[PDB]
Amino acid sequence: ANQIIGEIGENEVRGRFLTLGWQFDGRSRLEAGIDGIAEVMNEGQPMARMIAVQIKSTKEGKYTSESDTSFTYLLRTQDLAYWRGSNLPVIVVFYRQSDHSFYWK
Amino acid sequence: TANQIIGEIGENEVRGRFLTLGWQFDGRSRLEAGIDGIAEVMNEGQPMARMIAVQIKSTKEGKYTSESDTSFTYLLRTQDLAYWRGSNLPVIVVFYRQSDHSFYWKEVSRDAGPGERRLNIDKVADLFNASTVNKLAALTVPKTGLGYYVPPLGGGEDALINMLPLTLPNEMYIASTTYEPRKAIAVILNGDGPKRFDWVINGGTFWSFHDPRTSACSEIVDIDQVEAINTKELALHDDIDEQNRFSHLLRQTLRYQTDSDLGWDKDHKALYFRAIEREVSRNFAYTSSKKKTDANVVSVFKNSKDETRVSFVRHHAFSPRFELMADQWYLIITPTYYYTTNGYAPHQFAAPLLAGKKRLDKSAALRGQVIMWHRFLTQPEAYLMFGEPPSIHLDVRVPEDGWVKEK
Amino acid sequence: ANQIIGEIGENEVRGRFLTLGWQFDGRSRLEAGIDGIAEVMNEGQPMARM
Amino acid sequence: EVSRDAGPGERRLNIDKVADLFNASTVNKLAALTGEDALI
Amino acid sequence: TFETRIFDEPELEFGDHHHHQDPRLGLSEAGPLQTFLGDVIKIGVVGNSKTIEDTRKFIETVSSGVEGKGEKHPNMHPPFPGLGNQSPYRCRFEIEDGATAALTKSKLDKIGKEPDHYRAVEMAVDEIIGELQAMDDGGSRPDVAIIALPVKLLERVWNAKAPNFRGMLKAKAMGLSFPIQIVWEDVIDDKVTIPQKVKESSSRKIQDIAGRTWNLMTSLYYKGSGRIPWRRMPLEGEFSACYVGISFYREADGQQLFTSAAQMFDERGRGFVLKGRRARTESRGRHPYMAREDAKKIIEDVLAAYKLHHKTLPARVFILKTSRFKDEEADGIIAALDEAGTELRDLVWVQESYTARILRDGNYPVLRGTFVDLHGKGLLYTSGSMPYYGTYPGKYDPNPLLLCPHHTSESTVAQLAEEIFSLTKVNWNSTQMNQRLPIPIRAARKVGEVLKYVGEGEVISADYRKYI
Amino acid sequence: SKTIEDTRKFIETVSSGVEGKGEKHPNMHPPFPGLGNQSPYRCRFEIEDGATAALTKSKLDKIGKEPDHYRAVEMAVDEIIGELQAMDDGGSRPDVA
Amino acid sequence: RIPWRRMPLEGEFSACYVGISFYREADGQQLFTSAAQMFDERGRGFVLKGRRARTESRGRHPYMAREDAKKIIEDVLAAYKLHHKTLPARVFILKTS
Amino acid sequence: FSLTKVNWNSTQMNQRLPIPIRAARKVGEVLKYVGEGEVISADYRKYI
RNA sequence: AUACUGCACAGCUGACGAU
DNA sequence: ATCGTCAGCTGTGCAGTA
DNA sequence: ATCGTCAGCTGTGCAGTA
Ligand SMILES: [Mg+2]
Ligand SMILES: [Mg+2]
Repeated sequence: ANQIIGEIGENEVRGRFLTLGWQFDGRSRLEAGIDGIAEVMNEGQPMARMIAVQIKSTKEGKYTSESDTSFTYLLRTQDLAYWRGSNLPVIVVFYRQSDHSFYWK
Repeated sequence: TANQIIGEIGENEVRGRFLTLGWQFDGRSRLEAGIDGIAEVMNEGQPMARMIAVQIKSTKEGKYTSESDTSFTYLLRTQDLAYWRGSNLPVIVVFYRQSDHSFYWKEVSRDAGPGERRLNIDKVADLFNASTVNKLAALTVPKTGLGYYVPPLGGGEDALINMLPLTLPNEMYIASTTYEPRKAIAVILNGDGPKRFDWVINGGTFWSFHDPRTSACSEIVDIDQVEAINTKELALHDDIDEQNRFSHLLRQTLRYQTDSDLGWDKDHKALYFRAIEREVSRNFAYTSSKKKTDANVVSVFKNSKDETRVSFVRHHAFSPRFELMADQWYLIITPTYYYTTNGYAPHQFAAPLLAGKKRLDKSAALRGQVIMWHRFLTQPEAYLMFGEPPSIHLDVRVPEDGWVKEK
Repeated sequence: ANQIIGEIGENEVRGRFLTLGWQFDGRSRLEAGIDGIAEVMNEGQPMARM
Repeated sequence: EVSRDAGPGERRLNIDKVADLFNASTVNKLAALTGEDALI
Repeated sequence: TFETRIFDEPELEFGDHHHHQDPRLGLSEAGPLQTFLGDVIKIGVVGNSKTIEDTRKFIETVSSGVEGKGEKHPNMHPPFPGLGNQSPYRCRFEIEDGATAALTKSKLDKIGKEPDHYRAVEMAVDEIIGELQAMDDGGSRPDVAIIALPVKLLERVWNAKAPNFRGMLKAKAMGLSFPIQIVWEDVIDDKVTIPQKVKESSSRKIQDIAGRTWNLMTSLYYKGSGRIPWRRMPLEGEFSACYVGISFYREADGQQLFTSAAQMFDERGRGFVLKGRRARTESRGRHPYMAREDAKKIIEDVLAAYKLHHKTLPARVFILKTSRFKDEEADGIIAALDEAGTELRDLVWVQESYTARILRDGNYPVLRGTFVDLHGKGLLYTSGSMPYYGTYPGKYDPNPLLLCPHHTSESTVAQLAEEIFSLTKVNWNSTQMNQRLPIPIRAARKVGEVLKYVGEGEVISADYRKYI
Repeated sequence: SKTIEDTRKFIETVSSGVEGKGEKHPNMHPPFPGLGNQSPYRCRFEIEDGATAALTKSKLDKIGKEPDHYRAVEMAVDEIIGELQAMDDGGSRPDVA
Repeated sequence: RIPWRRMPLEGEFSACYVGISFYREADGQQLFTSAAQMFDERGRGFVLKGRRARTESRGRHPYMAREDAKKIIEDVLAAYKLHHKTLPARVFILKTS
Repeated sequence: FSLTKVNWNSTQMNQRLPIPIRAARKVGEVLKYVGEGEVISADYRKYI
């Protein structure tokens, strides 16, 4: 059940991304950590070269210490050391099933 | 450009619409131009090894060929039809609308049958969504049907229940009585003023909810003061005969105090709708807001050819019972008809008249009958206040959305 | 490295399928047992056989 | 390949190394589915 | 709000350990649970010369694939596969040339003058049993018997104008090796303008020529071979249980009332056993309620019949009775139980009405098995809409049978509801799916309906093959 | 029996997230996140069917009939201990009872 | 969890298998008795276990007496009846003496 | 003869003694050095 | 009477109490 | 002792096969 | 084996979860 919510969250986050362009590949099933590679569209032509994006989807339910204005997320230092040693910026998003709260960090 | 990108975002959104009820849409390379990835039907964590071939067109924005909210008289080509018939898997047609992000599918296969020009009548009730998904399950299984089938595809729908909860009044009144019931009916019948009969008398005491000097006189009751007891202390130790006496109390309460006072049948049970005048129609449209008012209550049915003779007139009837289901009451309904030839003289052939419509087809009006009957009774003192039955939740639905309606 | 050998085995199976000109397209890891879909063509005859 | 005959399934598939090859020879086979005397 | 559960449809065991919820499909796909050694069944027949011959052509013609009522909805009336090389029973059935009975046409008009009807049923059934005994005396014994009655011999024995039929002739036939099977000519002939008794109508419309042969043959196969068609499966963790059910039948005229009972349990290998009891069930009272003695006797009998076969004692006892569970006999039941030593106990009562009539949103009625717990009284819908069929077999107002367990029982009501839902289509009569009243009370009704007029001598055969 | 069914229902309900008490003092009542991917244990609990002890009503009736206070609690404790010991000796050993 | 077990036949009665064997005391010349009490589970399993007791010596003989043989069978029957909720129909005893 | 290869300490089919005799002998071998007053377990894994 | 479904109708049962 | 209230409990006939 | 003085440590139970 929780395995399909991540796939549908990735699919609809990509649909939001492909909404205004933002060419997203996703990954295969061999991936670990970082999700697929995306770019930025410029009025109909991929002017942007490359960037990295990671999906993070959760079910219905509020986050930690979420009271109508904010919430908090904690990052594992293995993942932080993974992204710090890289050659591309990364972005982190959140869930989509309460009222489609696609956020960027 | 425009069309290719809007088509690929359309297939992304219908992949999501596949994914929102299971239905793992596994894609493929685009090297066929007319079939998308293969969908696999799934049932709540268990794949069912059933696959459907999908194909998706580009987009639909604004009005188009005979576009409407319900009709949508759109016609497709004929070159693609053979291309959509030279296949083994059931290929389904998919379109996408950006106005409300909806998805069009109203055709699967016809087995080499040129049905007009591929009419796509959509949004009559619902498009490819959570509702009516068993129309997609019964596709690879043909009408031959040796042993294979498909279970209902999850869903989850609410449903009503037919007992109305009751909120009884606060007080109850008892007194001493040294009389007989045959004297009581005599003084009720031969008395002068108006009278009611919302009381009962047991062998030892009194049992009512009225004054020491009632509106229906005070001869049967004693000269002593009646005693005021709250209704929350009533027969809760033993002796279900006391529950029977409370049942007769509430029986006379419902019999001699109702809305638009009716007659009380003894053929089926309890009450039934009367006739306002000598053999006339009886509709009484009423509603509890929403958008639909009541349709019918009592109609007059005539002979087929002998126009000068009336066949019969039928009314609606039900019978409440007495159940203290965990210290909370419930009035239980049974919608039935009662037949007469004039509205007052009882019918001598009422047995096969209950059948017919009970025999012809499915229910198709029992929900409406339950709704109008629960709204009918919820409208000096009334001595009663009624409520609303609960709606229970089920994990399963009938696949009649994917089936064929009765003709 | 079980995922590595599974992925290279799937790719080589697809390569041997396709070097004879036979379509084969894999699926995601949300399945259980159905590792892919194959449709057959010979000299450009791709009927919708599954 | 596994059949669809009536009854139980057919486990324990035995595979030879002569006619089960995935070369160009066996391409169209799966495309047709549509006593003794002793002493003491 | 009210709590509820749903149940998936239980399967039925068949040959090759095969489990399926559709007994026609399971029989046609994996054969019977216990196959027969020889491929022969010999069937007797009583009738005039016209019924024997077209019975022979019926037996011949059903062996080539008589199809159903229609192509639409192909699964309530499935195609009969025949009696050759693909049979559901894997055996052949035939009429031997030593059971070809006929009836005299001489003793009619003075019966038609009608001085008395009780003497008429007496002489007719005495002649029938005399012929059957004369058939069983010789070396042409059949496994079953067809007692297809002559039309004038029936029309003037049922509506003879207080008679009784279909079971009194069995009640004076517990002495023959073959268990009889009365078949009215309605499908055997399938053309005659049969009357409709009281209402002067055309005929009784029955069905097409697939399901009739299906369930008739199934009943004939069980009654003839002695092997059993189906049973429900045990579960990996199930204990040992016996099912007893009690019905409350009337007198031969209806002043006193007596209580009938049934019994069933599993087998040591792969089987199922369903018996009655070869004893009288006299009243010792007039009001329709149990006694200590009868309940203790039936409990001791089911315990003895289980220990005779399994060499152990069951871990569970299940009782389904149609009246209140009071301590005047519950003391005897409980005392007999710990006299034996059975640990799990259940005591369930039925027939409480006007309790719940739950509806749904749409057009069709509720599904098959929507169970609700009404704070102790569990109501379940043994009938309803039914998804593998694709249709709704039924007219209107499906009755939700409920379970009122006695407070002595050790289980929850939902578990017992699931267990009884697994115990609906297990009786060996017909192939119909919907069975509201469970088998332990169904068989009790089926034995009491022949015990209500004769128990005076000729003790019953508890093999159940003369009860369907 | 009823305790076992309510225990299974309790586990099934609390595995799917639990709401907070209210907005008044939110840190006093934080919501339980359930045993999903947001679980604060990185493991999940399951109740295998191969070992589950249902207590018969005859023994509970005998427990509720003894007038002596000491030996009734002692025999209830010992019976439970014997059920758990036979649970442990077999091949259906649980992690926690 | 057990790796494999023998296939039970169809139609056989329920039974429990008890071995018997003996051993020495590693300093003096005596003999004990010790054994296992295996049987079949209610589901799909096999129960192979010893007993939580040590028999006394009672002479230098590889034969027991009529005071612990009854106790051993009583323990086997109690261990079977606690799990299957009924007594078995057959008892199989294997001995080296 | 059916109760021969149930012994889980080995994997050969060349087994002579049946399982209960082997289990009893191994149980006795481990039980030889246990003093009085100690804890003995019914678990078979403590003996093989 | 292949059965098993509802409907309609009829009879019977027990739980309380009298001028 | 039959009339009311309330709960069963057990017998007989039609139809339509979706 | 009792009675005032002071100084402190375990059982047993009820509200209230602010
Ligand atoms: Mg070792
Ligand atoms: Mg029959």
